[PDB]
Amino acid sequence: DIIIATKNGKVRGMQLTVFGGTVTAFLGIPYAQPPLGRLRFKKPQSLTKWSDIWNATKYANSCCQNIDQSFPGFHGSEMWNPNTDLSEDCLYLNVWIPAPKPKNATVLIWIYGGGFQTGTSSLHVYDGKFLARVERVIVVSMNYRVGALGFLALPGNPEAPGNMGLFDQQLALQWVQKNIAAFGGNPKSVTLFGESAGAASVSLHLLSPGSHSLFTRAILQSGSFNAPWAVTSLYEARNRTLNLAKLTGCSRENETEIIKCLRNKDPQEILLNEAFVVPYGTPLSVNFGPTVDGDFLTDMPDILLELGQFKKTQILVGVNKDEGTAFLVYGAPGFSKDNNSIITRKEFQEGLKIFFPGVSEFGKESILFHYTDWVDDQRPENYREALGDVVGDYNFICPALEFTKKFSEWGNNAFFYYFEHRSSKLPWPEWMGVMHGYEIEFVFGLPLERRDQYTKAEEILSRSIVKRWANFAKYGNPQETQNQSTSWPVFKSTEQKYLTLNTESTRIMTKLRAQQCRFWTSFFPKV
Ligand SMILES: *[C@@H]1O[C@H](CO[C@H]2O[C@@H](C)[C@@H](O)[C@@H](O)[C@@H]2O)[C@@H](O[C@@H]2O[C@H](CO)[C@@H](O)[C@H](O)[C@H]2NC(C)=O)[C@H](O)[C@H]1NC(C)=O
Ligand SMILES: *[C@@H]1O[C@H](CO[C@H]2O[C@@H](C)[C@@H](O)[C@@H](O)[C@@H]2O)[C@@H](O[C@@H]2O[C@H](CO)[C@@H](O)[C@H](O)[C@H]2NC(C)=O)[C@H](O)[C@H]1NC(C)=O
Ligand SMILES: *[C@@H]1O[C@H](CO[C@H]2O[C@@H](C)[C@@H](O)[C@@H](O)[C@@H]2O)[C@@H](O)[C@H](O)[C@H]1NC(C)=O
Ligand SMILES: *[C@@H]1O[C@H](CO)[C@@H](O)[C@H](O)[C@H]1NC(C)=O
Ligand SMILES: *[C@@H]1O[C@H](CO)[C@@H](O)[C@H](O)[C@H]1NC(C)=O
Ligand SMILES: *[C@@H]1O[C@H](CO)[C@@H](O)[C@H](O)[C@H]1NC(C)=O
Ligand SMILES: [Cl-]
Ligand SMILES: [Cl-]
Ligand code: NA
Repeated sequence: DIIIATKNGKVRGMQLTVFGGTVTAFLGIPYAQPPLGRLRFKKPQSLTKWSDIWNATKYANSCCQNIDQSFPGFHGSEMWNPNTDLSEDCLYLNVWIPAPKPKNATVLIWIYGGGFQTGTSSLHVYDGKFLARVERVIVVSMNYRVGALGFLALPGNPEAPGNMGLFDQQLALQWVQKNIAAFGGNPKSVTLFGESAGAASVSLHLLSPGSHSLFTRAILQSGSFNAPWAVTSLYEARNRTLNLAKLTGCSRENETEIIKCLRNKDPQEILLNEAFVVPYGTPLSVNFGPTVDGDFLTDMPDILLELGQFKKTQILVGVNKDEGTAFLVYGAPGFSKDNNSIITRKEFQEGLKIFFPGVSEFGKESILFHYTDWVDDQRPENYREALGDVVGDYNFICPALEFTKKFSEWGNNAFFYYFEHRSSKLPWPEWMGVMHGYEIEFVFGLPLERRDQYTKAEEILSRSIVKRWANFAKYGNPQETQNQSTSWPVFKSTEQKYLTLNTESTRIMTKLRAQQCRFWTSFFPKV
């Protein structure tokens, strides 16, 4: 029986057997007042405090969110859907600690992705019990508000200031600072890690003055705030907020009246209108996201990054070989998870209209010119392959490389990886390759469970990743020092060395996607 005394009360956890050892789990500890009623759309309020023992013995509710219904019955998509009841009462976190209680362990805090519109900490691929068991770190993860309920913005108005879901994250980080020594953790050794929107979040915590002293280091998996989907301008934000008002019959003249109205709508009415606050969207739409609010974010973040105004510390950044393939079966003509999706020059053109709503015609011709100089066979899968690369390079890979260059130009060590292993258990078709999201299970150590039908080469790959991530968090250096592994060099502007992660041998390469990113990074933002 394990009871830990926290500043807000006592909590009881539960013991789990993992690989012939024990980890203790505290699932669903609250970290804020439930944001209901008049608290809807507001910054999270700190926690009142209970007496008696809070039982943290199951995962809490997930925050309200629309769900992916494109492939009912399909594990590939359904594995990302929420697996606890949805509810506005969702502000909870989880802690996993090694047994016996460690003495001053390093802390890993996970922030989930989901486009800022979806996600939850209780997914199976985010289970922190392997990391605690194997590397004797503490793992924490939190639920934060997503969609309008987490990011609705009427700039300058504390009834709806914007960025509320980012303040949920921040307050969870504060909870770790005040409470983690009680569970055996070292608050002076805290690493944030995250994927996609969760990576983008990690990168804004690097820019946010209020987050500066709540963590030590940061890991960014497939995402950063300079991605084109990650930050909403103040103009779009207001247009979207009134557009949602209009659609829910909440249009008013006094802005506090709109918010007051919207606080009487009920969750399903808000969720149901989120998709249309925008004339045209794409499979990568972030209708309600981070904004420059003058509080969490004090200036456009491209300016902060260029001019060196962020937390000085080490970073670990990466991307997957086929980032862009997942999104093509959500609306590109000729694509299906149920066939090899050979498409034609003209389907490719239509595909760009889907992914670049506009985007002048010259904008779109220039993408085509740059990605369709075949060399050459012909090669029926030429156009199918080119559309995934377009989507991956633009949305994930070039933005992560550019964040990494600029961050490192200010004097800090940075490490970059390119993950190129396709899970032997991937339920999506072969043509989709090393998809977005499918490194996560390796980072969390799921392939360490033999019972689970991964190959031997995959167990070893996972074991090596887990060690590198842990060494990064503990010591600031992602090396695996014992099994004569390849050294991971720091990434600098100039040489730009990166490390490949795959089940054969890993290599040091230079200048990932050099020609492609010159296009996205120098030219395209002009059109
Ligand atoms: C700001 O919003 C307007 C409003 O248009 C929207 O009305 C909302 C309530 C919502 O239902 C949404 O689906 C609808 O489009 C946008 O204006 C629209 O823009 C398109 C393309 O230019 C026009 O064809 C429409 O006529 C026009 N609608 C109206 C009613 O004027 C506008 O684009 C948007 N501006 C942005 C992007 O900030
Ligand atoms: C690969 O499949 C796509 C997807 O559309 C189809 O999915 C199949 C598995 C099957 O159930 C089919 O009936 C379903 O519509 C095909 O794209 C479609 O191609 C058909 C040609 O009949 C068009 O009529 C559809 O408009 C088009 N749909 C979309 C949304 O793209 C595609 O042709 C097929 N390609 C192959 C076999 O290479
Ligand atoms: C636990 O260690 C504390 C300091 O260790 C951290 O100090 C940071 C500045 C940074 O170097 C981290 O990477 C270090 O790991 C120490 O001050 C505490 O007193 C220790 N607490 C214990 C053991 O009770
Ligand atoms: C907390 O959990 C334990 C389960 O054994 C129980 O004994 C205790 O009464 C619980 N309190 C509740 C259910 O609120
Ligand atoms: C709008 O209504 C709010 C809410 O009662 C009120 O406090 C505010 O003064 C009004 N704003 C103006 C200046 O019209
Ligand atoms: C090192 O290699 C051995 C096999 O010789 C393996 O079992 C062990 O887990 C490896 N350690 C890491 C951190 O990869
Ligand atoms: Cl043509
Ligand atoms: Cl190696
Ligand atoms: Na050009």
